[PDB]
Amino acid sequence: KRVTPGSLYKNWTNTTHTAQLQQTAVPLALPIFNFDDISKTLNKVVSYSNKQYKSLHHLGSFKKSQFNELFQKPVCLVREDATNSFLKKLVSHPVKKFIITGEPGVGKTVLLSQAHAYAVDSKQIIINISYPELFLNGRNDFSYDDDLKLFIQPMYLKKLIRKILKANDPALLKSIELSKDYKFSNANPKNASVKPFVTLNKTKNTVLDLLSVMTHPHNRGKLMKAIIDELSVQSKVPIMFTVDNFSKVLTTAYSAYRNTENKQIYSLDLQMGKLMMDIISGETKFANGESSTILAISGVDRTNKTLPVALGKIPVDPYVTRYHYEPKFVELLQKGNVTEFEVPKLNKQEVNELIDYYKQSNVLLDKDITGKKWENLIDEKYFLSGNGNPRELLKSLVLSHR
Amino acid sequence: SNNIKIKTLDEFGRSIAVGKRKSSTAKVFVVRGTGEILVNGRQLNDYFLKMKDRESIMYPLQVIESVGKYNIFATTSGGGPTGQAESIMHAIAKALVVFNPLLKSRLHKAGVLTRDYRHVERKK
Amino acid sequence: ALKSVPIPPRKNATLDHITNMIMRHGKKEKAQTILSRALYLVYCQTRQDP
Amino acid sequence: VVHILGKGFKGKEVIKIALASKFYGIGKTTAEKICSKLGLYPWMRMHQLSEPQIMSIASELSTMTIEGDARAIVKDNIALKRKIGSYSGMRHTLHLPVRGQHTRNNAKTARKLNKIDRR
RNA sequence: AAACUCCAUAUAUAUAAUUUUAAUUAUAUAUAAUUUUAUAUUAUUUAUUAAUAUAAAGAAAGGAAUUAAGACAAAUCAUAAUGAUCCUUAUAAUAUGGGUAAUAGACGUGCUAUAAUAAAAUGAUAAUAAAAUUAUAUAAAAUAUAUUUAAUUAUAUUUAAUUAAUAAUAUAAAACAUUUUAAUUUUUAAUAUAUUUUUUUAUUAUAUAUUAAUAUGAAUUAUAAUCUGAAAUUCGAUUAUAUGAAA
Ligand SMILES: Nc1ncnc2c1ncn2[C@@H]1O[C@H](COP(=O)(O)OP(=O)(O)OP(=O)(O)O)[C@@H](O)[C@H]1O
Ligand SMILES: [K+]
Ligand SMILES: [K+]
Ligand SMILES: [K+]
Ligand SMILES: [K+]
Ligand SMILES: [K+]
Ligand SMILES: [K+]
Ligand SMILES: [K+]
Ligand SMILES: [K+]
Ligand SMILES: [K+]
Ligand SMILES: [Mg+2]
Ligand SMILES: [Mg+2]
Ligand SMILES: [Mg+2]
Ligand SMILES: [Mg+2]
Ligand SMILES: [Mg+2]
Ligand SMILES: [Mg+2]
Ligand SMILES: [Mg+2]
Ligand SMILES: [Mg+2]
Ligand SMILES: [Mg+2]
Repeated sequence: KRVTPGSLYKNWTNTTHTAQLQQTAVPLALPIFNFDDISKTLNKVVSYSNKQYKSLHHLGSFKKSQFNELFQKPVCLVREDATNSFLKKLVSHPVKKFIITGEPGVGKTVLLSQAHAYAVDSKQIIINISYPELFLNGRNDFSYDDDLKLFIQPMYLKKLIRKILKANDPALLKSIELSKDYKFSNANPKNASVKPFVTLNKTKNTVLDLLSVMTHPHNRGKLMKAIIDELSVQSKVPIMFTVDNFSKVLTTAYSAYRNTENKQIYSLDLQMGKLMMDIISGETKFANGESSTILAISGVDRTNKTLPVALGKIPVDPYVTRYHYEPKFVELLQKGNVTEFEVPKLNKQEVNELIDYYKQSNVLLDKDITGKKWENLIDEKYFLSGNGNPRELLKSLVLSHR
Repeated sequence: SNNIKIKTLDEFGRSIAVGKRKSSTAKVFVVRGTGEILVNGRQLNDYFLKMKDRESIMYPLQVIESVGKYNIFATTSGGGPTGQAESIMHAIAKALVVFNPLLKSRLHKAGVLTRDYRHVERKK
Repeated sequence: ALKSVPIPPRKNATLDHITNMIMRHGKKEKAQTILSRALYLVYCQTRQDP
Repeated sequence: VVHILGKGFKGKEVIKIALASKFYGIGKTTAEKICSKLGLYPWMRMHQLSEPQIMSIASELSTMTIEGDARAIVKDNIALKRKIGSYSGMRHTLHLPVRGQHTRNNAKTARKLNKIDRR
């Protein structure tokens, strides 16, 4: 075939994401991220711990187009105005419902990854929805459940449930004994033809057993409702529910799915949409008081009046067409008392630290190291990045060969 | 007599110059600062998507090695991204001469004080 | 201080020549993106200055 | 290969696109309605379909005017033009453009396809 | 003749009670370059010089028009006008319909296309223009239908503002970002797996044909509806569903 086992056949964005190009990167020894000792890592570039990397890879915290392949493992600058400020509010605020905003490429996803790293350290169960477009684009199966009166998506739910199991500590999941008895249809290819159903008795089985139930696609919606109910009734372990690229949900009210009348299906008629908005609105209350809900927008999505109105940044305009203003989402967001945290741009001292790390990583071109004064480089790269934009900073250093 | 009056900083320490390229025009306000730039009230990376356009704006400050010594408030209208970015470049160079008239020769030698005359020509 | 500093170069002559040879229809931004992305892939496999 | 009403389809083909490609009388809008009616998700592919679902597509396709029936309607409308002696009917008989196109040049496609027994 | 000019460009003054706002502008007048100077080198008719570089000053880099002679007895009697010659119940005048749109071959000039350095979607506190047009008008917003939550596109209903640096035609487009893309088993799916998770790896299924026409291409054609007009048959434009040729 034209494609060999190691040939780079994908496009550039997928090749950089998937071609394992970090293997040639130089190993550097950086401090480890620990919010309990932030005083020693504030305003310094840190790597994550081995326990944090395993969890964040299973959650989808690291994404393509983040120049992660430049370094052995993804790294983050512990910032005072973004990382330390946000994590302190998360530990102190009583509501603990946040939506992270800011200009495209400002570092909203990295901040969410730092909140996931904090949760891993602080013995919390993280439920992350990295790419909500996957359950709204109409590229996986859907089915209507009569008992739930919702459109369930078995293919997507199978992937999501495994992520919740592989990304979270088994010990935490095992601690949560079940509160009710559950029965599902057995799809385990070993005893499916011997045991018609698999029963999970209360006080004996745990939420770890519930996350390992192999059921038929038509009964997988009832398995997702049990998992969420069990995690929302227990008060032992805090639950951190996160959704990256939440702007996609706010701006795509109607999924690509069509019902039997060729009518597009409202996103809140999908179980994923209903479940997501039940946790955000407060309908699904978590017994533990350290449970949080951190949402993040993305600049790849279109903008409209939905989010600004929900956040109180602009007045409500009733004559705005529904395609640019969804009043039902505004009601849900304001019922949950979601608060905004705008990620600030980098200051010149933070740019200095990042460029000093890049120099030690050997990612800087020879035109920025030889014959150029260090102070000139920092001033030039702070100007060419829009006065702080981390993504424009990296592009000016590694993706500007002019 | 002559028609030239010495240029001086205004009441707020700002040097105001105008520049033109193609159909674009730019009026910049240069003051001593720390390298903050605003284009039509928007961040530089927002208004100008092309890094080559951003590099053109920075070039006059790079010639006098004063990229982190001034705050620029640039207002531009007409033409496209290239005309506006280079019109701002031309206007910053003309506004920097007030802060130190001894650097005019270096600015002229770099070519940032020369108004680019090229414009769309109706075919003849 | 400036009298002994050479005026910084506006552009790289070689890269500008290569870019214009790639470019067609005046789409310089696409041409610069292709070259920059290609040179980024060279660095990530050789770990030297592309 | 998935066979629906004789037509053969490669497994990877998207159902809504394949139906509007191999079946005469079914276009993009009509194909989407068939998939919506049968509960097939927008970008489902042929290899995913089960035999019960393949039979459901054939049933819905057999309750529509497609293939011969649709082609016969066009052949009978063209024949009626010739029967009444209208100017348009003569153009179909002479293998000439029927919609006002000039014939001093071009008119090659009308010469190959315009006919009373139009394909 | 060239120049002197005019335009563009740079600058100055004047004008605007800076809500006709673009003062980053408008348009009147004036100034500026056919640039200037210093030094070294190489040539010279060697001097008070050219070619060169170097340094300095400068915003300075582009255009138009600008008339005399002759030729092809080159085009035009179909823009209008003249002589000669011919018609004068017709070679003049009016009306209805038809033709100028015919179709074997050939030629000129264009448009669209034959896919991945390129096509398609989407981008609302709305990325970024210029030059024009509107009293024999330009038509906003809204509503209704196609038609679906909405948007988009088309038309209808209604006719706001403006006869204009004011309102309208009109939120420029490409760009850029995301998604998608046949040929392509380079895919997709089912299980398991991962410290690549929008993803990796493993095992199964995912077609056959195939130098070839697809989810490229949009010719041809069916049906329905709409726009202008008194009238759309020969012979107009647009939309929807279906058709989907050559390349
Ligand atoms: N604190 C940080 N330390 C190091 N790199 C950072 C930091 N914050 C952001 N970056 C880098 O900046 C770029 C953009 O980061 P990120 O993807 O988090 O931005 P974003 O605002 O979420 O982007 P989008 O709007 O596309 O969703 C990446 O290359 C990322 O690695
Ligand atoms: K068809
Ligand atoms: K004709
Ligand atoms: K021809
Ligand atoms: K004004
Ligand atoms: K006629
Ligand atoms: K194409
Ligand atoms: K415009
Ligand atoms: K074809
Ligand atoms: K007609
Ligand atoms: Mg992000
Ligand atoms: Mg003749
Ligand atoms: Mg003619
Ligand atoms: Mg705009
Ligand atoms: Mg309107
Ligand atoms: Mg726009
Ligand atoms: Mg576009
Ligand atoms: Mg097509
Ligand atoms: Mg062929």
